[PDB]
Amino acid sequence: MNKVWDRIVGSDSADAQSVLKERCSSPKDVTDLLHVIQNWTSEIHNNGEETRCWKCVPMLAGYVKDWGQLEFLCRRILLRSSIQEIRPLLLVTMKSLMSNHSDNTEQKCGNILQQLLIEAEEDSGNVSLRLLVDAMSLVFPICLGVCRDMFLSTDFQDILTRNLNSSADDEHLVNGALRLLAVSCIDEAVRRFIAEHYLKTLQQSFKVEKYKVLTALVLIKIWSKETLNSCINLFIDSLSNGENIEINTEALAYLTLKPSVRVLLRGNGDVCLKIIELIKSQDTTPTDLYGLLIILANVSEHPSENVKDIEEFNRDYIIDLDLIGSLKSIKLSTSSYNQAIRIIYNVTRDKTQISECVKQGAGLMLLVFLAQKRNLSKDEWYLLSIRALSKTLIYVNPETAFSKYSPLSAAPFLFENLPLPNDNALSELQFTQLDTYEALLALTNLATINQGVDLGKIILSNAQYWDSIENLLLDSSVRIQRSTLELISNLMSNPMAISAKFFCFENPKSAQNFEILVKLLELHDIQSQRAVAAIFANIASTVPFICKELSEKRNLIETAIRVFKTQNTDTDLRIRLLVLLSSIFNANAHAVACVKNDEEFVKELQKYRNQKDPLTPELSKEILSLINLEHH
Amino acid sequence: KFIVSHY
Repeated sequence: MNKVWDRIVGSDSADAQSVLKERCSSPKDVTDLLHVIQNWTSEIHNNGEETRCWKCVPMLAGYVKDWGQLEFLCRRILLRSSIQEIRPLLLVTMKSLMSNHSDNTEQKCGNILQQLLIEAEEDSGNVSLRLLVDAMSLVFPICLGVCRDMFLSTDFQDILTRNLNSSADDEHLVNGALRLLAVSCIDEAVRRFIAEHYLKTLQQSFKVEKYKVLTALVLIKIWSKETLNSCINLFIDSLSNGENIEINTEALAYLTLKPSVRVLLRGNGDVCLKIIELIKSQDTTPTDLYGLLIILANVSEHPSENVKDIEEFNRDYIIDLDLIGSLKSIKLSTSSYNQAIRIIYNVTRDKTQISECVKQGAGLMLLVFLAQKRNLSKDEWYLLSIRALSKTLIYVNPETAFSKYSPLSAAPFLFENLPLPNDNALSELQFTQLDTYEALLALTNLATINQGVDLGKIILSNAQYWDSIENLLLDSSVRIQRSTLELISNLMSNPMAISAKFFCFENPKSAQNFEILVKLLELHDIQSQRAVAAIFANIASTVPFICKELSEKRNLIETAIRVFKTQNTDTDLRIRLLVLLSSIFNANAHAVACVKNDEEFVKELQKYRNQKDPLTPELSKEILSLINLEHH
Repeated sequence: KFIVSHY
């Protein structure tokens, strides 16, 4: 009908998709409505009504299959190409006519472009020519055949180049044509012509301030180094001013993939202040914010350009200007959140800045990102977040890292970077050996909270967590084996968590674990040995029942003494063995009677009854007095 | 008693 149409374009208070119900009868709608559109679109209406028209037309256009019923739309669309407000709506409407009638819609377009060209030639003014280039730049990426043929025709080149020579002072003509050149670069044949016949024109138009941005855009796409450097320098300079934000942001995001661009950008202090200000500003578009975050993450990234310069930038422009702390109170989409995590990761590559990151709330941002993706996408971004989290939990006190929130909610993610029982394995996260090492360092720090009770409760709630730790007891990597033993030694400060895994001698699996642990006392890695000794010393000096059983284990006692005879020069290892041995010897006089005639053991104890080490003389005396007990 | 910490 015709009143349905007035409702669709009358006011924004209408839902065109809802009106479809009024467009029930296929024909009436497939006909009258189309006829009403043909008669209505024969004039140009206000941008409000035009917006609603080209928001509804695509729907009906997609459904119709008869071409003779949608053929008029090509002229209607192409004749509105100079109306900048509806250009994206016109493109969608033309794309709607691509699914069907593709061949007939391109041929109708060419016949109109050819007619438009003749009108431009006969027009003493510039408006017909602007309309032709605007029609071409609108429909170029979907009608390449007829658009390439028009652009490359001598009749079109002739009128274009001549009007760029005579009317250089017409910014709407020049900037319309610069957009056509840039859009048309999607075709290789067109790019070659522009890179072979427009370099001079572009050199002149680069001298005019209001043509610079679009000229540099064309020059970027026509690049088959001062040609590039002058173009980039324009993008940086224009962006620091605050103008043409969408174009410079999209251009600089792709350009900052090259190190030389990053160095140039990092050296321009004016644009770095502007990028941080724009990100913090509540006025900038989400599309611009995403690009601004992409540039910053690209420029803040550590290489695998100088590191100290990148580190100096991250401190002076991201950390100094509180970029991270403001990201907490800004609306971020998933893709911008991905770059924010990427920026946090980049800054944490310098451990001196980790404390500032945590103060600015980076920990909570990693945690919330990980929780939101936990059941959604364990992708490369999910892994990157854990990497940043591991490095954070290594260098800062855990209790101060998550806004007074328990740092143990991080535990599950760290466990994800630890190899699972081979029986299962196959983890989306492609964590490396270094990731496992770093997660284990972080878990060891989490194990320091409340004598390990809190992390122990998490390990006890999921047998998969303990299996993962046990699987690394004999890892081929020294640093992973060392960090695993350290983790266990902290968890042995309270027997609730994992003491049964090693000291339940009635369980064969646990008893075999104990025998393995005993043998690990003679590992070649001193850090590992200290931790193994700490495991034993911790529970022996804390649980009398376990201490009593340990005091009856001949292989533990002989191994500890053997290690003591040969490595007592290492302070930490010595103290830990002395605590273990005095605990054992105080519980078992018959163990003492075994060693009462060990000459080398006694003399090594006597030398230490004489640094910040008060436990060594005290425990040596106590053990020697117990041996004296067995003699007098 | 014996604690390993990296921070």
